[PDB]
Formats: sequence, structure tokens, C-alpha cells
Amino acid sequence: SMPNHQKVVLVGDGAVGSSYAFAMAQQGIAEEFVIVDVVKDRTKGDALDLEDAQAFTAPKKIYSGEYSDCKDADLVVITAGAPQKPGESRLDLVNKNLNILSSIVKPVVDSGFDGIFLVAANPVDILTYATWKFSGFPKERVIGSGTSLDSSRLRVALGKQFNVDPRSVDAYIMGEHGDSEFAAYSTATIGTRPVRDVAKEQGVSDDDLAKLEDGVRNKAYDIINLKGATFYGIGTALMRISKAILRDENAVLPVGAYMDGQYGLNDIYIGTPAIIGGTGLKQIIESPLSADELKKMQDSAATLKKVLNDGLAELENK
Amino acid sequence: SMPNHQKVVLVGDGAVGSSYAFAMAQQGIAEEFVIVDVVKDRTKGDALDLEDAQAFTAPKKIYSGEYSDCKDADLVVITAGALVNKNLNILSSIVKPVVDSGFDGIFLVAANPVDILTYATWKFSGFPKERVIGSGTSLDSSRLRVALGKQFNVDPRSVDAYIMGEHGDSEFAAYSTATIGTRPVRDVAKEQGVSDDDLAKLEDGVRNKAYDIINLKGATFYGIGTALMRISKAILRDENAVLPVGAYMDGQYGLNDIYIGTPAIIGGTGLKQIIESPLSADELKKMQDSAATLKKVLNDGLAELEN
Amino acid sequence: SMPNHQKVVLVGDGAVGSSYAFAMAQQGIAEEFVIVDVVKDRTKGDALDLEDAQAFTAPKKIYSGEYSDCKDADLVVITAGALVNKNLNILSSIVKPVVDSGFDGIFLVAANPVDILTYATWKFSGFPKERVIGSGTSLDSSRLRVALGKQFNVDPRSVDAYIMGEHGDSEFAAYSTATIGTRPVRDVAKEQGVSDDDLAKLEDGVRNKAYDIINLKGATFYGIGTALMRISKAILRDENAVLPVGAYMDGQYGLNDIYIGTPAIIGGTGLKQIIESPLSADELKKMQDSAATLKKVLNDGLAELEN
Amino acid sequence: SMPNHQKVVLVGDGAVGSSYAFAMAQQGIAEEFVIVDVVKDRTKGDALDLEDAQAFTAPKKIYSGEYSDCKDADLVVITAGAPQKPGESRLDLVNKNLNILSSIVKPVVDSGFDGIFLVAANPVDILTYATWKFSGFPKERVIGSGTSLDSSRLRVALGKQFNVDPRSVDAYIMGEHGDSEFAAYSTATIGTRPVRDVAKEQGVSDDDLAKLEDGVRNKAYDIINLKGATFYGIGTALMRISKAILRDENAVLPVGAYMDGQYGLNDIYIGTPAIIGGTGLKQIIESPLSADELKKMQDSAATLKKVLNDGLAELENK
Ligand SMILES: NC(=O)c1ccc[n+]([C@@H]2O[C@H](COP(=O)([O-])OP(=O)(O)OC[C@H]3O[C@@H](n4cnc5c(N)ncnc54)[C@H](O)[C@@H]3O)[C@@H](O)[C@H]2O)c1
Ligand SMILES: NC(=O)c1ccc[n+]([C@@H]2O[C@H](COP(=O)([O-])OP(=O)(O)OC[C@H]3O[C@@H](n4cnc5c(N)ncnc54)[C@H](O)[C@@H]3O)[C@@H](O)[C@H]2O)c1
Ligand SMILES: NC(=O)c1ccc[n+]([C@@H]2O[C@H](COP(=O)([O-])OP(=O)(O)OC[C@H]3O[C@@H](n4cnc5c(N)ncnc54)[C@H](O)[C@@H]3O)[C@@H](O)[C@H]2O)c1
Ligand SMILES: NC(=O)c1ccc[n+]([C@@H]2O[C@H](COP(=O)([O-])OP(=O)(O)OC[C@H]3O[C@@H](n4cnc5c(N)ncnc54)[C@H](O)[C@@H]3O)[C@@H](O)[C@H]2O)c1
Repeated sequence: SMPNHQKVVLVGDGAVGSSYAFAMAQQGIAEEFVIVDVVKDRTKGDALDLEDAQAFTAPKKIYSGEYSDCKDADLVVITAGAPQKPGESRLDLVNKNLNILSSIVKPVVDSGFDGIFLVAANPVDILTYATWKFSGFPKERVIGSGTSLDSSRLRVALGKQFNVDPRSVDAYIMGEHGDSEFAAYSTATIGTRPVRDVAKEQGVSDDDLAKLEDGVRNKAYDIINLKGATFYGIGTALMRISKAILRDENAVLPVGAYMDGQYGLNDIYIGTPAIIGGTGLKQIIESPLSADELKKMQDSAATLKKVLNDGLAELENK
Repeated sequence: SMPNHQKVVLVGDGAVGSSYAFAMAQQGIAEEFVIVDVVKDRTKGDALDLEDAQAFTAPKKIYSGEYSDCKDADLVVITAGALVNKNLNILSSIVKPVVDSGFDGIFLVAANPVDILTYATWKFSGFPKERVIGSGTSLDSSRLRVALGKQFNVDPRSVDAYIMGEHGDSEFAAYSTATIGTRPVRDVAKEQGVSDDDLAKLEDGVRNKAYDIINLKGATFYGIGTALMRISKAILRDENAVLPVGAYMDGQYGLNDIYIGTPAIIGGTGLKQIIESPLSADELKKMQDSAATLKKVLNDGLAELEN
Repeated sequence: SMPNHQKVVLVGDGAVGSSYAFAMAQQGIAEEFVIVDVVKDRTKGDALDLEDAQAFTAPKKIYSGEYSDCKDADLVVITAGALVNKNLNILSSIVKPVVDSGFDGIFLVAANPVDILTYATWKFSGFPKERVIGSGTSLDSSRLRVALGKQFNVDPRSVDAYIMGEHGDSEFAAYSTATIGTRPVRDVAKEQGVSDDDLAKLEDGVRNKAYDIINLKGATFYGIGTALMRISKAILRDENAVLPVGAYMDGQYGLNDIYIGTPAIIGGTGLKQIIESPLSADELKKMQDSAATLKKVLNDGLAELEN
Repeated sequence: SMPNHQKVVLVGDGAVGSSYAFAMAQQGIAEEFVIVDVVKDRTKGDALDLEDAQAFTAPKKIYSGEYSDCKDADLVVITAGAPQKPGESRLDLVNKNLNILSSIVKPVVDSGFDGIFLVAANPVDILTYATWKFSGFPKERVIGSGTSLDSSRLRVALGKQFNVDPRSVDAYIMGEHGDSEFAAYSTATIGTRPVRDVAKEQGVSDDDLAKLEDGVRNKAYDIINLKGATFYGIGTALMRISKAILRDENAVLPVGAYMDGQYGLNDIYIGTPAIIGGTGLKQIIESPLSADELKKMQDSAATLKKVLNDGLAELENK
């Protein structure tokens, strides 16, 4: 933006977007943080509340804005989206969120913005592909949160089972982010040893690992049943991806990336290990999944593909 | 708690307590964080949500508990409550089982009205004054720092300024003891065309900020979640850091036998010592007037409590 | 330099420059760090040693380079040297190729004597005053903070105190503008049985600390490696933080056309503004006397190399 | 030590011990740091220099002490040693350092100290075993730096080769810490993909990987040739292990641990993945080495054990 001064624009100030902003304030990442949402007064109240964290953390210019403020932004994070109502279908979550997204991306690009998009709005793989499509940006400049949140929940759960720090569990959730997703246990390790071997060694059966994987898959549902909403894990994950970009780290993170052959997939965004740096996605790393895990991945992707395309077809049914 | 392992118990899992817990997770302060509230499902759900921050911050054992879990805690932070009477009532239901668990660390009190409830936590717990610390004017001092920082294009952390008085409407900016780069804020203000009226409006903004945030988005919690993390850090990393907290007056400012906001040095054993800001005669009058209603309300609530 | 990628060039890889680089690696500040010095085999070896810190701190591209690597650097830190005439000579060999590389970021000057070499870096580079910052009295102000902190059982970061004057023997503790928790250090001292004589001895300790560390272990570098990392942080994270630095006097303290230590606001464009500490009449006399000598030696050295 | 106040005693204030203390000061780990060395005025001058870092980092009580200051310490870090001279034999390096060590450990234990030992003095696996033996402490309360420095140099090297952050390279140097040591490539990964596959994929041959491993093995030697001494990497590694202990992390780190069957080894300390926490070593994790790599490891260990017992035998020859 101006010398030694990085600028992030948040589009979508709900609990996700807001706990992301607070995590970015606790971490001292970026020097200017713009909050954009249709509920303008909300964004003015949250900027005032957030900016009070500065006396004890690090200075940051936080304020309520508009899409034109994206002009010289380095990163635009899209968390804006509607929740799935009771009785509502999955394709209708897609439908309304594609609509909301198409209202966001065009003015963001028309502001002159040419930094990176980070997309976290659900369903995230569909909406990341659609952000790429609507913006016309290079694939590497559009990154989705993919399976970063669920991979963290798998790390927390394996960490808890095996009395290890979650950051020392090298494990990924693969597939499209919900119910068809699975723990990629075949490529998962703790201290370079396979999680299944650590498991067997310690009396943890493959059934126990299956229940653990189920816990991870149901965790969003359980947190929403207990307290109404879930946002701390993805606010943190979005801060970690923003950090890899803004501190040019070339760090390996679970993100959503454009498939160009990897895993036998094409023209979809889906969750992968990938190297993230200051220009965006540097490269995709294909986790060497077992034959069973790769079938799961391709199945999950096949149906994601179908829903991505119905959604987009309906968006052009004018 | 167990070797090289610090334990914090949060009593009160509303938006203040919860954003405090999140700030503690982003900062890697303490190794075990227990969430206690009456509404158990909420705390169970928040521990699960909070613990997912660990894969990208630092490991922490976060879970939903009960008052008995305070037994070997180092710090109990009370953010619970809904007014003086209903909050004294809620507080008396919290402190007695926390002390009966065998807890003997430090209380950090942030439930409103904070000065009254901090003194009542001291009175109900029977702890030493230095082991009961209130948030006092830490939040509004931060808001003053942010506002002066914005006015003068300075980092809020370089604004040495305090809000004094009892935490609401009778409170004031102690401008006579406030500085930026050791220069008095009123002189910086003059030098830059900012009048004493402008400083009075700025002080008004600070005093009204909670009200304005609640009008715009319904609730205000990020500033005090952060302030509570900063005081917790000074305690758990034994820093002897100078912070705005609520402390027991023993003669300072001409006050006795109330908790109120002061500069104080905070460390591993709790409050190390109070530092009396050398207020102008006008500012000291405001402080003593503000303090004078406090003593009446506090004592009305404590006597009410026992009938 | 390239997207979301800051670049620092260190000129001078002795113990100061090297411990600065290590502090920048522990802190994760800047993404690329180039080490430039006359002895290339030392800079090569230090880049290899330093880069091993990355597996457990944060990634950084550290390598040995030349002045041409300053082309697109954001910050050039000059710690190189060997008195006034030999260091002015070494400096003039550094600045001209650094500027000819096309560099137009900020200079941070720590080479001794620092106030004289900071002014000469401004003069030889032709840069704006705000883009040439010296370390001024930042190290000795830190030593005063550590000593008052130790005397009064306070965290050094909560001691608001500056060493003023030209950085050695004529320098003094600006006690009249120094505070802990907004209370004057002399009042805290008097309240605690610390006499003005005791404060004078404390100030002597700070003034002699470099000499004493060199007598005990041969060299002193950790304090200035840290202070240089803090000023670099305020620049690269655009903080507008108030720090002790060396800045161009333009009337402040009754001084003109010398660089000397002041409180100042530091941000992403360099020095944002000088803050004149409101010194007592005695302290201002000391400052002006000290400055008067600096100013002679400066213009003598500069006239000598113009021959 | 006293409430919410951790205490570390450093024995050995040369360049390693001193850059460790500086790294601990920049990181705000521990509240009290005692510097002990036979050269007392050096520990006094370094405490003064070090404590000046506090105004801009975090408060720490740093001072020069004696072995009796270990009484209530949580951690004692032994970096004290004499360097190998030209013409001197490997067993004579072991010999003088065993002598120095026996002069350190007994007064440290007699002070009443019962925290954890972290041993970094060279040769580190031999001296870590001897610290265990001389102190009489549980194996889990005596931790050596093992291959942590060289594993970091391998991570930095693979990171540089593959344009990845070193912290995202899951790779270990195994064997006894010098010349017989090797890159455990078979259990090494980047984004869960095997380093050899990433290598093959990107045109980096097994020969190239062998040269890379040679660079790592020779890096200490090269740094000493260029600038006279090498200390920043092990000062940081020692701070990272101290952090895992003092912040009870159960983090997986390269350390030196007592072999009780692992890798087919017994009654030696050697480099392993292990989980480190507030009570010391929580558990050893056996990297599933290829048969070739395990042969290398066992040969390296066989010869370390030989030198170990030669040195301890000469220390008993009175
Ligand atoms: N990617 C992941 O893994 C992950 C996980 C959980 C949640 N999230 C997602 O983040 C998104 C937001 O969640 P939240 O907690 O912030 O929800 P929320 O319902 O509390 O807030 C959503 C925000 O979207 C805004 N919005 C809706 N329509 C708008 C429009 N047309 N233009 C601009 N803004 C508009 C609302 O005004 C609101 O502030 C969801 O789609 C959610 O499922 C991501
Ligand atoms: N000190 C300050 O400067 C500052 C500033 C703003 C808010 N806060 C205060 O902190 C407190 C909480 O604020 P909030 O916005 O999170 O409100 P809140 O009412 O949503 O949350 C507090 C929680 O305490 C719980 N609680 C009530 N009785 C309890 C009991 N007996 N035991 C355990 N838990 C119980 C409730 O279930 C409630 O949700 C309030 O009193 C508020 O005014 C402090
Ligand atoms: N400003 C302060 O408050 C402060 C305090 C202490 C030390 N320092 C100063 O920083 C400087 C370095 O101190 P040190 O302890 O590292 O001592 P040192 O003598 O080892 O370092 C000076 C460095 O400058 C190098 N050098 C000389 N000519 C050079 C050239 N033309 N190009 C590049 N490099 C060149 C030397 O080789 C050496 O590495 C000194 O002048 C010292 O007094 C600053
Ligand atoms: N573990 C690793 O991977 C690794 C890597 C590099 C260096 N190091 C090691 O750290 C140690 C020190 O390295 P350095 O560069 O700091 O060395 P140095 O030679 O600069 O200093 C060694 C210190 O040991 C002290 N010492 C010697 N005899 C003593 C005694 N009897 N009691 C107490 N102290 C005494 C000396 O006085 C000296 O200050 C060495 O053994 C070195 O091999 C470890």
C-alpha cells in the first residue's frame, strides 16, 4: 500500500471474519485492516472494538470500509456467506452463496485490486473456484481455505490421542470439505513414524482411528449444537495462511488449490498440501495417497464437481 | 499445577471470557485453560472451538470444567455476571466454591461493576489484597491510548496515559500525568493545534466508546479480552510490568478501603506495588469524588448481600 | 524488494552487526538479510551459521553480498568501523557505492562515534533527514532503564527514561523527564530511600557500563544488536513507535545542524517526527554543552576529509 | 523457583552458551538465567551485556553465579567443553571433556538441583550419557542436543533446494553426530511426499542428494574455516528444546535419548525423534529407517559405544 505497510481487506464481518481479524491483531500481521460488509454499522462497531486490542498487542490501522478500499490492498479475505437453513438443500447453499459472491468479486476487481484472494466462505471449494472464475485472476492468486480447518481438528485429535503437540502431527483431511472427506492416514506421521503404526503400537485400533476421524468430521456440527456457531479454528487458519503470504514464507499448508492433474483431478479447486508465499500459491504438493484413499478423494471430487457445475449453471439461468 | 505447566481457570464464558481465552490461545500464555460457567453446553462447545486454534498457534489443554478444577490453578479469572446486587449475588456463588476447592493462586476480576466486584472478591475470598487484582481502568486507558495515538499519529503503546476514577461517566483522562516521548500530552496538543476542548471531546469519546460499540454491533469485548490477557501475562511471566489495574487503596490518592484503578506493578505473586499517579489538584478532586460514591454503593451492596 | 518480501542489508559484520542479525533472525523481522563486509570469508561463514537458526525460528534468506545488493533493499544498517577521521574514511567508502547501487530505502547508522557518523551518512548520501536514522542514545537509555528497573523492581520496559547528550562521558540521565507509572523517578527514589547521590552513582554505572563489560569480557554487543533490531522493527512494521534515536536537530533543545539522541516517532518512511523531551534548565544546559562539543568535532572531521 | 518464575542455569559461557542465552532473551523464555563458568569475570561481563536486551524484549533476571545456584533451578544447560586441537586424537577430545564434565555434574547435583539436564558439550552423545551416569538422574531428566543442529542444517539445505521453508521439511540427520552420520532420506518428507520423490520429480538426482548430505556433514568445518567458530544454530536448537520443556509442549524434536532397544541399540544416548515436555523426555519415537539407513545407524552407534567405553574406562584409571 505505502512504504513498509501491508493492507488486508476483510469482506464478511460475521463471527469467522471477526475472529480472523482479532487473531491478526493478536499476531501483529499487517498494518492496515479494512472491514467490509453490507451491514456497515456492524463493521464500524467491530473496527472500534478490535482497534482497542492495539494498546497491548501491536499497532494496526483498523477501520470500516467499502469495496473501493481494495484498490491497493495486498490481500482480500472473503468470508461473506449465508448459512444452510433447516429444510434447505445443499445446492441451495451453493446458489445463494454464488449470488453473494458475484456481488463481492466484481466491485473488488473493479477497484483496481490485484493482490491475492483468500476464500473461506462456504462451501469453500466451490466458492474458491467461482472466485477464480469471476475475478479472472491467475490460479495462484486465488487461494481457498480448503481442508485447513479440518486438518487442524485431525491434528488436535491425533495430538490428544497420542500425547503430542498438534503442530508435530503431520496429517491432512482430504476430499471435499464435509461428510465425504476423510483422514489421509496413509500419508500421516508423527516424528516421521506412520500414524497407523504408532496407533497399533499403542493399542489404538483402526476402528478407533475411524471413530476419531468421525469425531473430526462431526466436530463443526457438535460445536454448533453446544454453543451455536464455530469460528475460532478457521479464524486462526486464515491468519496462518495470511502470515505465510504476507511474510513470504513458502510454508507448506493445507489449502484449496486448482487441480491440474494432481490426484487425477482437473478444473476444480480442492484441498491439498501446497507451498504458500508472497506471490500466492507457489506449488501444489500431491500427498501420495494409498489406492483406497485416492479412490475416496476422486469420488468426493467427482460429486464436488457435479455440484460446482449445477451451481454455476443455475447462476447463468437468468 | 504439574512441572512447567501453568493452569488458568476462566469463570464466565460469555463474549468477554471467550475472547480472553482466544487471546490467550493466540499468545501461547498458560498450558491449561479450564472454562467454567453455569451453562455447561456453551463451555463444552467453546473449549472445542478454542482448541482448534492450537494447530497454528501453541499447544494448550483447553476444556470445560467445574469449580473443583480450581484446586491447583495458578489464576482464576472472573468475568461472570449480568445490577450491583445481582452481580454480588452471582459473585458470592462463584468465590466460595472456588476457595473451597483449595485454590490459592491469584484472582483476576473483570465482571462489572469491576471495582465493586473486585473488592467483594477480596472480601468473600479472604485472600491477601495482592492476590486479588481487578481490571480497573485498563480497558478505558487502552481506549484513551488508542484515541491519543490516533490524534497524534503515534503507536498507542507509546502513549503513557491513564483513565482514572470509577470506571464509567465519573471517570476522566488523567491528562496532567500523561505523556508521549516524555512530553506532556497538553503541550503536544498545543503544539499541534489541538485545544483543551478538543481533548475534552476526545475524553468524551473514550467515556462513550462502550456505549457506541454496543449501539453499532450489540456488544463490546475485544479490548477487555486483550487487557485481561496482558495482565495475565504480567502475572504468569512474572514481569513486574506497570499496568492499569484495580488495587486496594491504602492511603493513595487520599483513598482508603476501596479497590480502584491505579498504575501498579504486576508480577508472579500478584500486585507488587501501587504507583500513585501524581494527579493535578483538579484531577485529584475528580478522583476523590468518583471514589466517594463507590464506597457508598459497595457498602450498600455488601450489607444488602447479608439479608 | 519482490511481493511481501522485505530486504535488509547489513554493512559491517563484526560482533555488533552479527548479534543484530541474530536478533533479527530470532524475531522473524525481514525476509532477506544480506551481509556485507571487507573480509568476505567472515560474512560467508556468518551467513551459514545464522541461516541455521531458521529451522526453529522463522524463514529468512541470509547470505553474504556486496554493495550492489543494496539496489532494492528497504533498510541498510551501517555498523562498520574502527578515530573520527578513520571512521569517516571507512564511512565514505561505504555510502557512495550503497547510493550508486540505486538504493533508496532507509539508513540506520550504528558505527561509532554514532552521532557524527549519522550526520556524515546524511551528508554523504544526500538522502532526506528522515531517511537517515542513527542509534543515538538507544543503547545507553536501555542501560538506564535496566538499572532503574533493577533499583526499583520494575520491568525495564515500564521505565520511561532517556540518556541524553552525546553518547559518552558528557552524556547524562534525563531524570527530570523520567517516570515509572507516570510518577517522577526522583519522587519514587525519595519515597524509597534512594538519594540523588544514589541516582548520580546509578547514572555513572550506565555511563561506565561499556567500559566495564569490555574489561570483563572484551567487547559489548548484545544491547546494541537488540536496539538496532527494535528500531528496524518500528520501521519495517510501520509502527510509529517512540524510540530513543539520533535525529537531525532543527531547533529542538536549542540545537541546529547536528544529529543527536532524542525521543522520536519511527515508522515505515523513517523518522516521522522528533519529540523534544521537556528537560529541566540544568539538564538542558548539559545537553547544549555536550552538543556544542559534538558540533566542533563533527565540523572538524568533515573539514578534514574535504582536504 | 518462586511463584510463576522459571530458572535456568547455564554451565559454560563460551560462544554456544552465550548465543543460547541471547536467543532465550530474544524469546522471553524463563524469568531467571544464571551464567556459570570457571572464567567468572567473563560470566559477569556477559550477564551485563545480555541484560541490556531486556528494554526491548522481555524482562529476565540475568546474572553470573556458581554451581550452588542450581539448587532450585528447573533446567541446567551444560555447554562447557574444550575444543579438539590439531594432532589430538578423538578419544582425547572425549577424555578432557569427560574430565571437565565430572567437575560440573557433581557440584550441580550436590546443590540439591533436581530439574532437567540439557547437554550440548561435545562430543554430545558421549557427554550426555556420562551426565546421566554421573548425575544418577532418570534417563528422561537428561536430554542431549543429539542431532538437532545437523537436522536443522539438513532442513535448511533441503528447504533451499526445494524452495520450501526449513520448518516444513520433515527430515532428520541420524547416526553419531559427525562424519559417520547420514541424512535419513527414507523417512524424510515435504508436505507428506518423500524427499526422494520430490527430488526425482524436480530433476535432483540421488547423487545431488548425496552431495547435499555432504554439505550438511561438512558445514561445521566450513563455517569454522570461514569465520573461526560456529554457534548460532546450536544456540537456537538449545532454546527450542528449552522451550518445549519449559512450556510443557510435548513437541517432537531431534534430541539425544537413551536407547532401550530402539533401532536395535542399547545403553547409549544417541539422536532420535522424541517427544519433549515439562518432565523431560516423554517418549522416544523410532524413525522407521530403511534397511540401509538402519545399518548405517547401527554401525555409527557401534563405534560411538566403543569410544564411549574407552573414555569412561580411562576416567576410571586413577
Ligand atoms: N472454509 C472453512 O473451512 C470455514 C469453516 C467454517 C465457517 N466458514 C464460513 O465463513 C462464512 C461466514 O461465517 P460467519 O460465522 O462469519 O457467518 P455469519 O452468518 O455470522 O456472518 C456472515 C457475514 O456474511 C455477510 N453477508 C451476507 N450477504 C452479504 C452480501 N451480499 N455481501 C456482503 N456481505 C454479506 C453478512 O452480513 C455477515 O456479516 C460462511 O459461509 C461459513 O460457513 C468457513
Ligand atoms: N471490567 C471491564 O472493564 C469490562 C468491560 C466490558 C465488559 N466486562 C464485563 O464482564 C462481564 C461479562 O460480559 P459479557 O459481555 O461477556 O456478558 P455475558 O452476560 O454474556 O457473559 C457472562 C456470563 O457469566 C455467566 N454466569 C452467570 N452467572 C454465573 C454463575 N453464577 N457462575 C458462572 N457463570 C455465570 C452467564 O451465563 C454469562 O453469559 C460483565 O459483567 C461485563 O459488564 C468487563
Ligand atoms: N552506536 C552505538 O551505540 C554502538 C555501541 C557499540 C558498538 N557500536 C559500533 O558499531 C561498530 C562495530 O562494532 P563491533 O563490536 O562489531 O567491532 P568490529 O571492529 O568488529 O566491527 C566493525 C566492522 O566494520 C568492518 N568494516 C571496516 N571497514 C569496512 C568497510 N569499508 N566495508 C564494510 N565493512 C567494514 C570491520 O571489518 C568490522 O567487521 C563500531 O564502530 C562500534 O563502536 C555501536
Ligand atoms: N551439540 C552440538 O551439536 C554443538 C555444536 C557446536 C558446538 N557445541 C559445543 O559447545 C561447547 C562449547 O563451545 P564454545 O564455542 O562455546 O566453546 P569455547 O571454547 O568458546 O568455550 C567453552 C567454555 O567451557 C569452559 N570450561 C572449560 N573448562 C571448564 C571447567 N572445568 N568447568 C567449567 N567451565 C569450563 C571454558 O572456560 C569456556 O568458556 C563445545 O564442547 C562445543 O563442541 C555443540
